[PDB]
Amino acid sequence: DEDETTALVCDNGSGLVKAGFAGDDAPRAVFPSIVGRPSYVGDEAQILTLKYPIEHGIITNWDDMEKIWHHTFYNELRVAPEEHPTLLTEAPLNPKANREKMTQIMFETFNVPAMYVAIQAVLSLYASGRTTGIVLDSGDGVTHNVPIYEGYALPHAIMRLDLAGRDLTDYLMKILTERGYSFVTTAEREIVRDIKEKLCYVALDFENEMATAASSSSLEKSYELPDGQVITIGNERFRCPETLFQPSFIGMESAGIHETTYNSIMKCDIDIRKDLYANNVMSGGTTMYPGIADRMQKEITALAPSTMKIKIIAPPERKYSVWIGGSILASLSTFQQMWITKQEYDEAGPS
Amino acid sequence: TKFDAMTLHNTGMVDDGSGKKKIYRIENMDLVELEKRYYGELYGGDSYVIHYTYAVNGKEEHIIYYWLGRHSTSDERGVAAAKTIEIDDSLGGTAKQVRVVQSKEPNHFMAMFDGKLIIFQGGKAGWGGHNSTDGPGDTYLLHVRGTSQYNTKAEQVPCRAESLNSNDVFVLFSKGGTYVWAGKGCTGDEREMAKKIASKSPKGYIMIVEGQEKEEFWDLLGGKTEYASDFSLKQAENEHRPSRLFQCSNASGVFKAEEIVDFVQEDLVPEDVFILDADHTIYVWLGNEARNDEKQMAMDTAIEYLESDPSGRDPDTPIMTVKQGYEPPDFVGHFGVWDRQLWSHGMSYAELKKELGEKNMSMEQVREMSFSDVSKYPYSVLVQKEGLPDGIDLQNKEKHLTEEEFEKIFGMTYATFITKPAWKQTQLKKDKGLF
Ligand SMILES: Nc1ncnc2c1ncn2[C@@H]1O[C@H](COP(=O)(O)OP(=O)(O)O)[C@@H](O)[C@H]1O
Ligand SMILES: [Ca+2]
Ligand SMILES: [Ca+2]
Ligand SMILES: [Ca+2]
Ligand SMILES: [Ca+2]
Ligand SMILES: [Ca+2]
Repeated sequence: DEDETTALVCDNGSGLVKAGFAGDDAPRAVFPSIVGRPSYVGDEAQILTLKYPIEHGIITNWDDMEKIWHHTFYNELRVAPEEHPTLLTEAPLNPKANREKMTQIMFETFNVPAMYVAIQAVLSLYASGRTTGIVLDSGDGVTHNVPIYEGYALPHAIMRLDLAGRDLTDYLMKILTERGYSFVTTAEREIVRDIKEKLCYVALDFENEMATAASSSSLEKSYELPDGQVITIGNERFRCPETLFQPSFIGMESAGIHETTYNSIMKCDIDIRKDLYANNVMSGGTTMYPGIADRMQKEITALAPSTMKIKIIAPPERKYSVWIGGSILASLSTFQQMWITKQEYDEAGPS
Repeated sequence: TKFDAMTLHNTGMVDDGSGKKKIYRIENMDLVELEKRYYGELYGGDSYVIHYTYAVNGKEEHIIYYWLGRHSTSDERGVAAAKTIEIDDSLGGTAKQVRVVQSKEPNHFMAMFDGKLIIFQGGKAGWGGHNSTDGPGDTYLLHVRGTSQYNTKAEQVPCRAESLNSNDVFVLFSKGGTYVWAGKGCTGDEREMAKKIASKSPKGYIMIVEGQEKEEFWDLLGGKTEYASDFSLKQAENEHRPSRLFQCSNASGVFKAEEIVDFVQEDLVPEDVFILDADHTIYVWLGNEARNDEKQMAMDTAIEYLESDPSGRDPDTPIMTVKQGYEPPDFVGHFGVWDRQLWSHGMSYAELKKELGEKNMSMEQVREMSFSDVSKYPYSVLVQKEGLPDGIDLQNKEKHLTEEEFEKIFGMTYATFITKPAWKQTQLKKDKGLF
């Protein structure tokens, strides 16, 4: 059976749950992190009253999250949580008690043999094959810049921005309604994400790329809705991703993902910065826009010295770099030393 | 009449590399200590962790190298990185962690192996299953090359004749016997390690010189075919102009060319454009994922290189363009070992010519306006948006029309079309499907 004990890994994602068995190329089950009421969970949801447990990358509906974990364990993965150890991901700056209630929830309503909690961004550097670097994990609802040196995070520079995937999709709905369309049937929100994920891209020079949009139709592409209608998206293709660099588009006053990375790197030691500049690893589904690596090299090269080599790292499979990291970490046959046994729970509490 | 002071304004092996080394290799999601017997042998499909402990001036400090093979899967790279932390944490944090990737090893790393490193092509299974080509074989070919001293590497190449290069030596292990091919520019240090490697054969070696290649040789390499036989590579760098490579990119916001020294295949980024100077030829390597802004500026800036050449221009010097995956054996020779499994699907240049049609693989060579100066394409050509003939100003596609056919579509001459208002020009163009 599983005397080797088949392990499990779950990425607690703000908008998408990525989970699977350890030792696999990629997660087997990816389902949205939503709980719905008139129970209703997953893409099966979309009159409803939706809620997001991890809306900002930290769990707030603590016991409500149990239902999501249940949906993962029993229906998506088709597994018995009592027989398999588990690897759970945590945000870069999770509450010290956030982990503890996770520890308890696993050991109680599911009777897991063991468990471990790992930082989402430290897992991402492992898939990249590096120990030193600054990661940008641009997810559905939250983004974090986490400098990591020799395997462990530097919390004096961990930074956070709440501009992410879901905000971009909504801004696309707006500018597309400005283009003269009208899709707000709640189910049609996914059609817009399909438009975003396939036809959008990041521009090296927003102004120049916006000018060519009115003097030509080169950047113009076409999308077939399920009603058979062919709509045309033009300057919106680069406007939606440009919000990440100019948060004023949706109304925020924060800095863009280019400035936050500079601020985070500078809050560190001068000597570790070069490696942090030459190992700017990218993670998250919102770092999968065409050209985001080029602009991030451009913007950072400006705010930085003239003699600093900037290298933006973009692993091809970064939409699941966190999961791929845990599958690597859990499958380590030396991870039993860091597993937390059920006996250790009973003796020491969640601690 | 003045010296711009900005002219002036424009790393070491901490020890001899003679300290102790503990090479661990990533096998089955765990570290397996390599036998001392297999030291100096790394498999390009597996990752390795090396523990170098040294005391300089009575001061014991630690360095942990994690060598990541070019074909090592994501699972092995993470295990290599994850355990370098653990061996660092075991030393309490006293270790400096260094990442090494194949073909770009630092000076201290190669010094740990006395500059003699053998990188087989193969490796253990990735993600926990299947093929384990842990045997070089009874028949393989090795490539000995040295950019500078302290880096004399032997890498397994496909046992084919195309893989042969003139600036380097080769060692063929066959069932019949071991032979050592020698090139016109084979440095002594390269030739030596070949003999040292070939001496391991209980049967011995039979040195062969370029030109004096007997027929029993090619029957083991499958047969003869054009290899890296360029004038620059045959000679020694004492006399031929040093092969140089430049990286052209707009990623910094400004189009720039930056030199890459000790250049190898890994230094090529598929997202930017590169130019290689070989005196006899200047190549333009076009990244498949490269920008059209980058491509054109590189094609032009290459011409500004021939002109400002501080020597004999030889103005008919072929400035040829090459595409990722269609590299000729003479472009690869200025680089070290060329891997076809990366962008050419493991097919030699000849095998590529057969399938891709030879003509399609042919290297093209580099060679605001009035209406006449604009190339006139038919209306049906400009009205489409789908892979139209390149070299078209998609902003002003109206100019690529003829003066005659212009008056049938728009009802006016281009002389009057431009004197019309701008909102009318953009409106009339969109009406005629030429925006
Ligand atoms: N190809 C793509 N292009 C642009 N955005 C994408 C692409 N694929 C996914 N996304 C966006 O990435 C988000 C999911 O990222 P993810 O890493 O799952 O977030 P989290 O880990 O915080 O749950 C989604 O909101 C989606 O809109
Ligand atoms: Ca995430
Ligand atoms: Ca391998
Ligand atoms: Ca250390
Ligand atoms: Ca040589
Ligand atoms: Ca580029």
